[PDB]
Amino acid sequence: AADIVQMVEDLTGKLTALAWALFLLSWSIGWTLRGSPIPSSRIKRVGNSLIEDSMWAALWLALGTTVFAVIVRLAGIVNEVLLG
Amino acid sequence: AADIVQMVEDLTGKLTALAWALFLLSWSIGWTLRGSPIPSSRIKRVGNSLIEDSMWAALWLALGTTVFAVIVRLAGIVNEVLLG
Amino acid sequence: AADIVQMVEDLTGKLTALAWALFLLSWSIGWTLRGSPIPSSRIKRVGNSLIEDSMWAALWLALGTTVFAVIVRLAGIVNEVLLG
Ligand SMILES: CC(C)CCC[C@@H](C)CCC[C@H](C)CCC[C@@H](C)CCC[C@@H](C)CCOC[C@@H](COP(=O)(O)O)OC[C@@H](C)CCC[C@H](C)CCC[C@H](C)CCC[C@@H](C)CCCC(C)C
Ligand SMILES: CC(C)CCC[C@@H](C)CCC[C@H](C)CCC[C@@H](C)CCC[C@@H](C)CCOC[C@@H](COP(=O)(O)O)OC[C@@H](C)CCC[C@H](C)CCC[C@H](C)CCC[C@@H](C)CCCC(C)C
Ligand SMILES: CC(C)CCC[C@@H](C)CCC[C@H](C)CCC[C@H](C)CCC[C@@H](C)CO[C@@H](COCC[C@H](C)CCC[C@@H](C)CCC[C@@H](C)CCC[C@@H](C)CCCC(C)C)COP(=O)(O)O
Ligand SMILES: CC(C)CCC[C@@H](C)CCC[C@H](C)CCC[C@H](C)CCC[C@@H](C)CO[C@@H](COCC[C@H](C)CCC[C@@H](C)CCC[C@@H](C)CCC[C@@H](C)CCCC(C)C)COP(=O)(O)O
Ligand SMILES: CC(C)CCC[C@@H](C)CCC[C@H](C)CCC[C@H](C)CCC[C@@H](C)CO[C@@H](COCC[C@H](C)CCC[C@@H](C)CCC[C@@H](C)CCC[C@@H](C)CCCC(C)C)COP(=O)(O)O
Ligand SMILES: CC(C)CCC[C@@H](C)CCC[C@H](C)CCC[C@H](C)CCC[C@@H](C)CO[C@@H](COCC[C@H](C)CCC[C@@H](C)CCC[C@@H](C)CCC[C@@H](C)CCCC(C)C)COP(=O)(O)O
Repeated sequence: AADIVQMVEDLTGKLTALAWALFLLSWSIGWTLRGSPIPSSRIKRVGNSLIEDSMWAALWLALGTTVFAVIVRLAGIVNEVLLG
Repeated sequence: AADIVQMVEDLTGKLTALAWALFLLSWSIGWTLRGSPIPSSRIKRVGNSLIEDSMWAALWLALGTTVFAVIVRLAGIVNEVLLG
Repeated sequence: AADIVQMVEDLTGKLTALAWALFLLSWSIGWTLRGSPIPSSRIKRVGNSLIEDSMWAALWLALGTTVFAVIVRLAGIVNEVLLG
């Protein structure tokens, strides 16, 4: 009943730690591709996409941890509006 | 007679708690897939679908808790219209 | 659970060492192309792009190591703002 929620939360915590590690790894890979001697352009594009997505997701993770409470508040507001 | 309704409501409550936990887990999985070093596109698509469905359902759950009262009100209105 | 994070961090460390080495190599290649007897202009342009990207990435690597903590702080601030 509740142990299932507890184990789901533990899984989410471990996944979040791994996600921070992987985000840093992706940032490093992107900025390493961008500075290498290879003068290609496709690889610069790949590095840019990597670092940009890394920053984006790293921001949005904790923001989503907040987003769900925000959505609950919006549900409360619309319920109070429609039903007095 | 009434204990059956009570146990159904308890089941719904436990399920709702588990559902919030799983929604947060899905959000984390999606945003982890989106920021990983893998430069594939299918996986970015999967992550986008995950996070979008997560937000959608997280909104619609409590909204539905309201939706059923809204539907009852609509039934009352149409009954009052058709039968004076 | 945690050994996976540890090995990801070790991979990032090795990659960072290699990245510093490659940045120095790219700087050397660029400044060697720029001073060679060849009077072409396209090659001067290539050397300029190489040395500029090298300096840029060499700066941004450690800065990003800080950027992720900065983003976490911004997430904390916006969470505190939206939810009292
Ligand atoms: C990769 C990812 C998929 C996994 C990651 C995370 C993993 C690590 C966790 C694994 C999660 C697992 C697969 C799903 C959870 C199990 C569900 C069925 C819980 C239902 C809620 C549950 C707490 C209710 C408690 O039962 C009431 C008990 C009293 O117990 P108590 O008083 O505490 O002693 O009543 C006794 C019996 C005799 C009552 C019989 C009624 C019967 C049980 C009704 C069925 C309930 C419902 C119809 C099931 C539907 C749930 C699914 C739609 C959700 C599945 C999500 C899935 C995609 C992961
Ligand atoms: C090039 C680059 C791609 C690589 C560079 C770096 C490389 C060198 C590292 C390689 C990284 C590898 C490929 C991905 C990591 C593995 C993931 C699945 C970890 C999930 C998190 C994990 C710690 C949780 C721990 O499990 C809980 C255990 C208890 O264990 P314990 O208590 O410690 O004994 O529960 C027992 C079972 C029976 C529970 C069953 C539930 C089941 C496990 C749920 C699935 C979990 C989740 C849905 C997986 C989704 C994760 C992916 C979206 C992320 C992949 C990123 C990828 C692009 C690299
Ligand atoms: C697609 C990638 C995955 C390819 C990856 C390949 C890589 C893994 C292979 C490892 C290193 C390779 C040996 C690189 C070979 C580079 C060739 C000269 C091909 C040039 C590419 C074509 C399309 C040109 O398109 C780009 C223009 O630059 C010109 C490149 C410098 C301007 C040359 C340098 C100019 C002269 C001085 C070179 C001297 C010749 C030999 C003595 C040097 C060794 C030759 C050689 C053994 C090593 C090459 C070391 C590189 C870093 C200089 C932009 O083109 P664009 O932006 O698209 O418009
Ligand atoms: C479908 C997925 C489930 C596949 C998952 C596989 C994954 C679980 C396996 C783990 C890691 C793999 C070893 C990834 C291997 C990547 C190959 C180079 C295949 C490229 C994919 C094909 C279709 C290209 O399509 C995409 C273009 O990017 C180019 C990728 C970079 C631009 C390369 C990097 C370029 C050069 C510098 C690489 C240097 C070679 C070795 C020294 C590095 C190690 C090689 C290697 C051991 C690890 C690869 C680390 C990745 C993150 C860089 C877009 O293609 P598209 O968007 O579709 O148009
Ligand atoms: C499915 C719907 C029913 C979902 C409805 C949810 C809704 C009822 C909830 C109410 C408001 C929510 C709090 C929205 C949260 C938005 C998240 C950032 C998720 C982004 C969605 C993912 C898939 C991205 O996919 C789309 C790309 O845009 C990026 C969005 C802007 C570009 C961000 C804005 C960028 C930065 C500056 C935001 C700053 C962060 C906080 C300080 C702001 C508050 C955060 C927050 C509390 C409110 C969000 C206010 C929105 C209107 C900006 C296209 O993706 P696609 O077109 O598919 O390829
Ligand atoms: C695109 C590159 C990858 C090409 C790389 C080629 C390279 C790997 C080949 C190795 C060395 C070559 C033998 C270079 C040959 C240079 C030719 C004279 C072509 C001139 C280029 C055209 C477009 C002119 O455009 C540029 C103007 O300068 C004029 C060059 C000096 C001003 C000449 C020197 C003038 C007189 C005194 C030369 C005497 C002739 C022979 C006795 C000398 C040996 C000839 C020869 C065997 C070696 C050349 C040694 C170079 C470093 C001087 C700017 O033009 P721009 O800036 O664009 O407006």
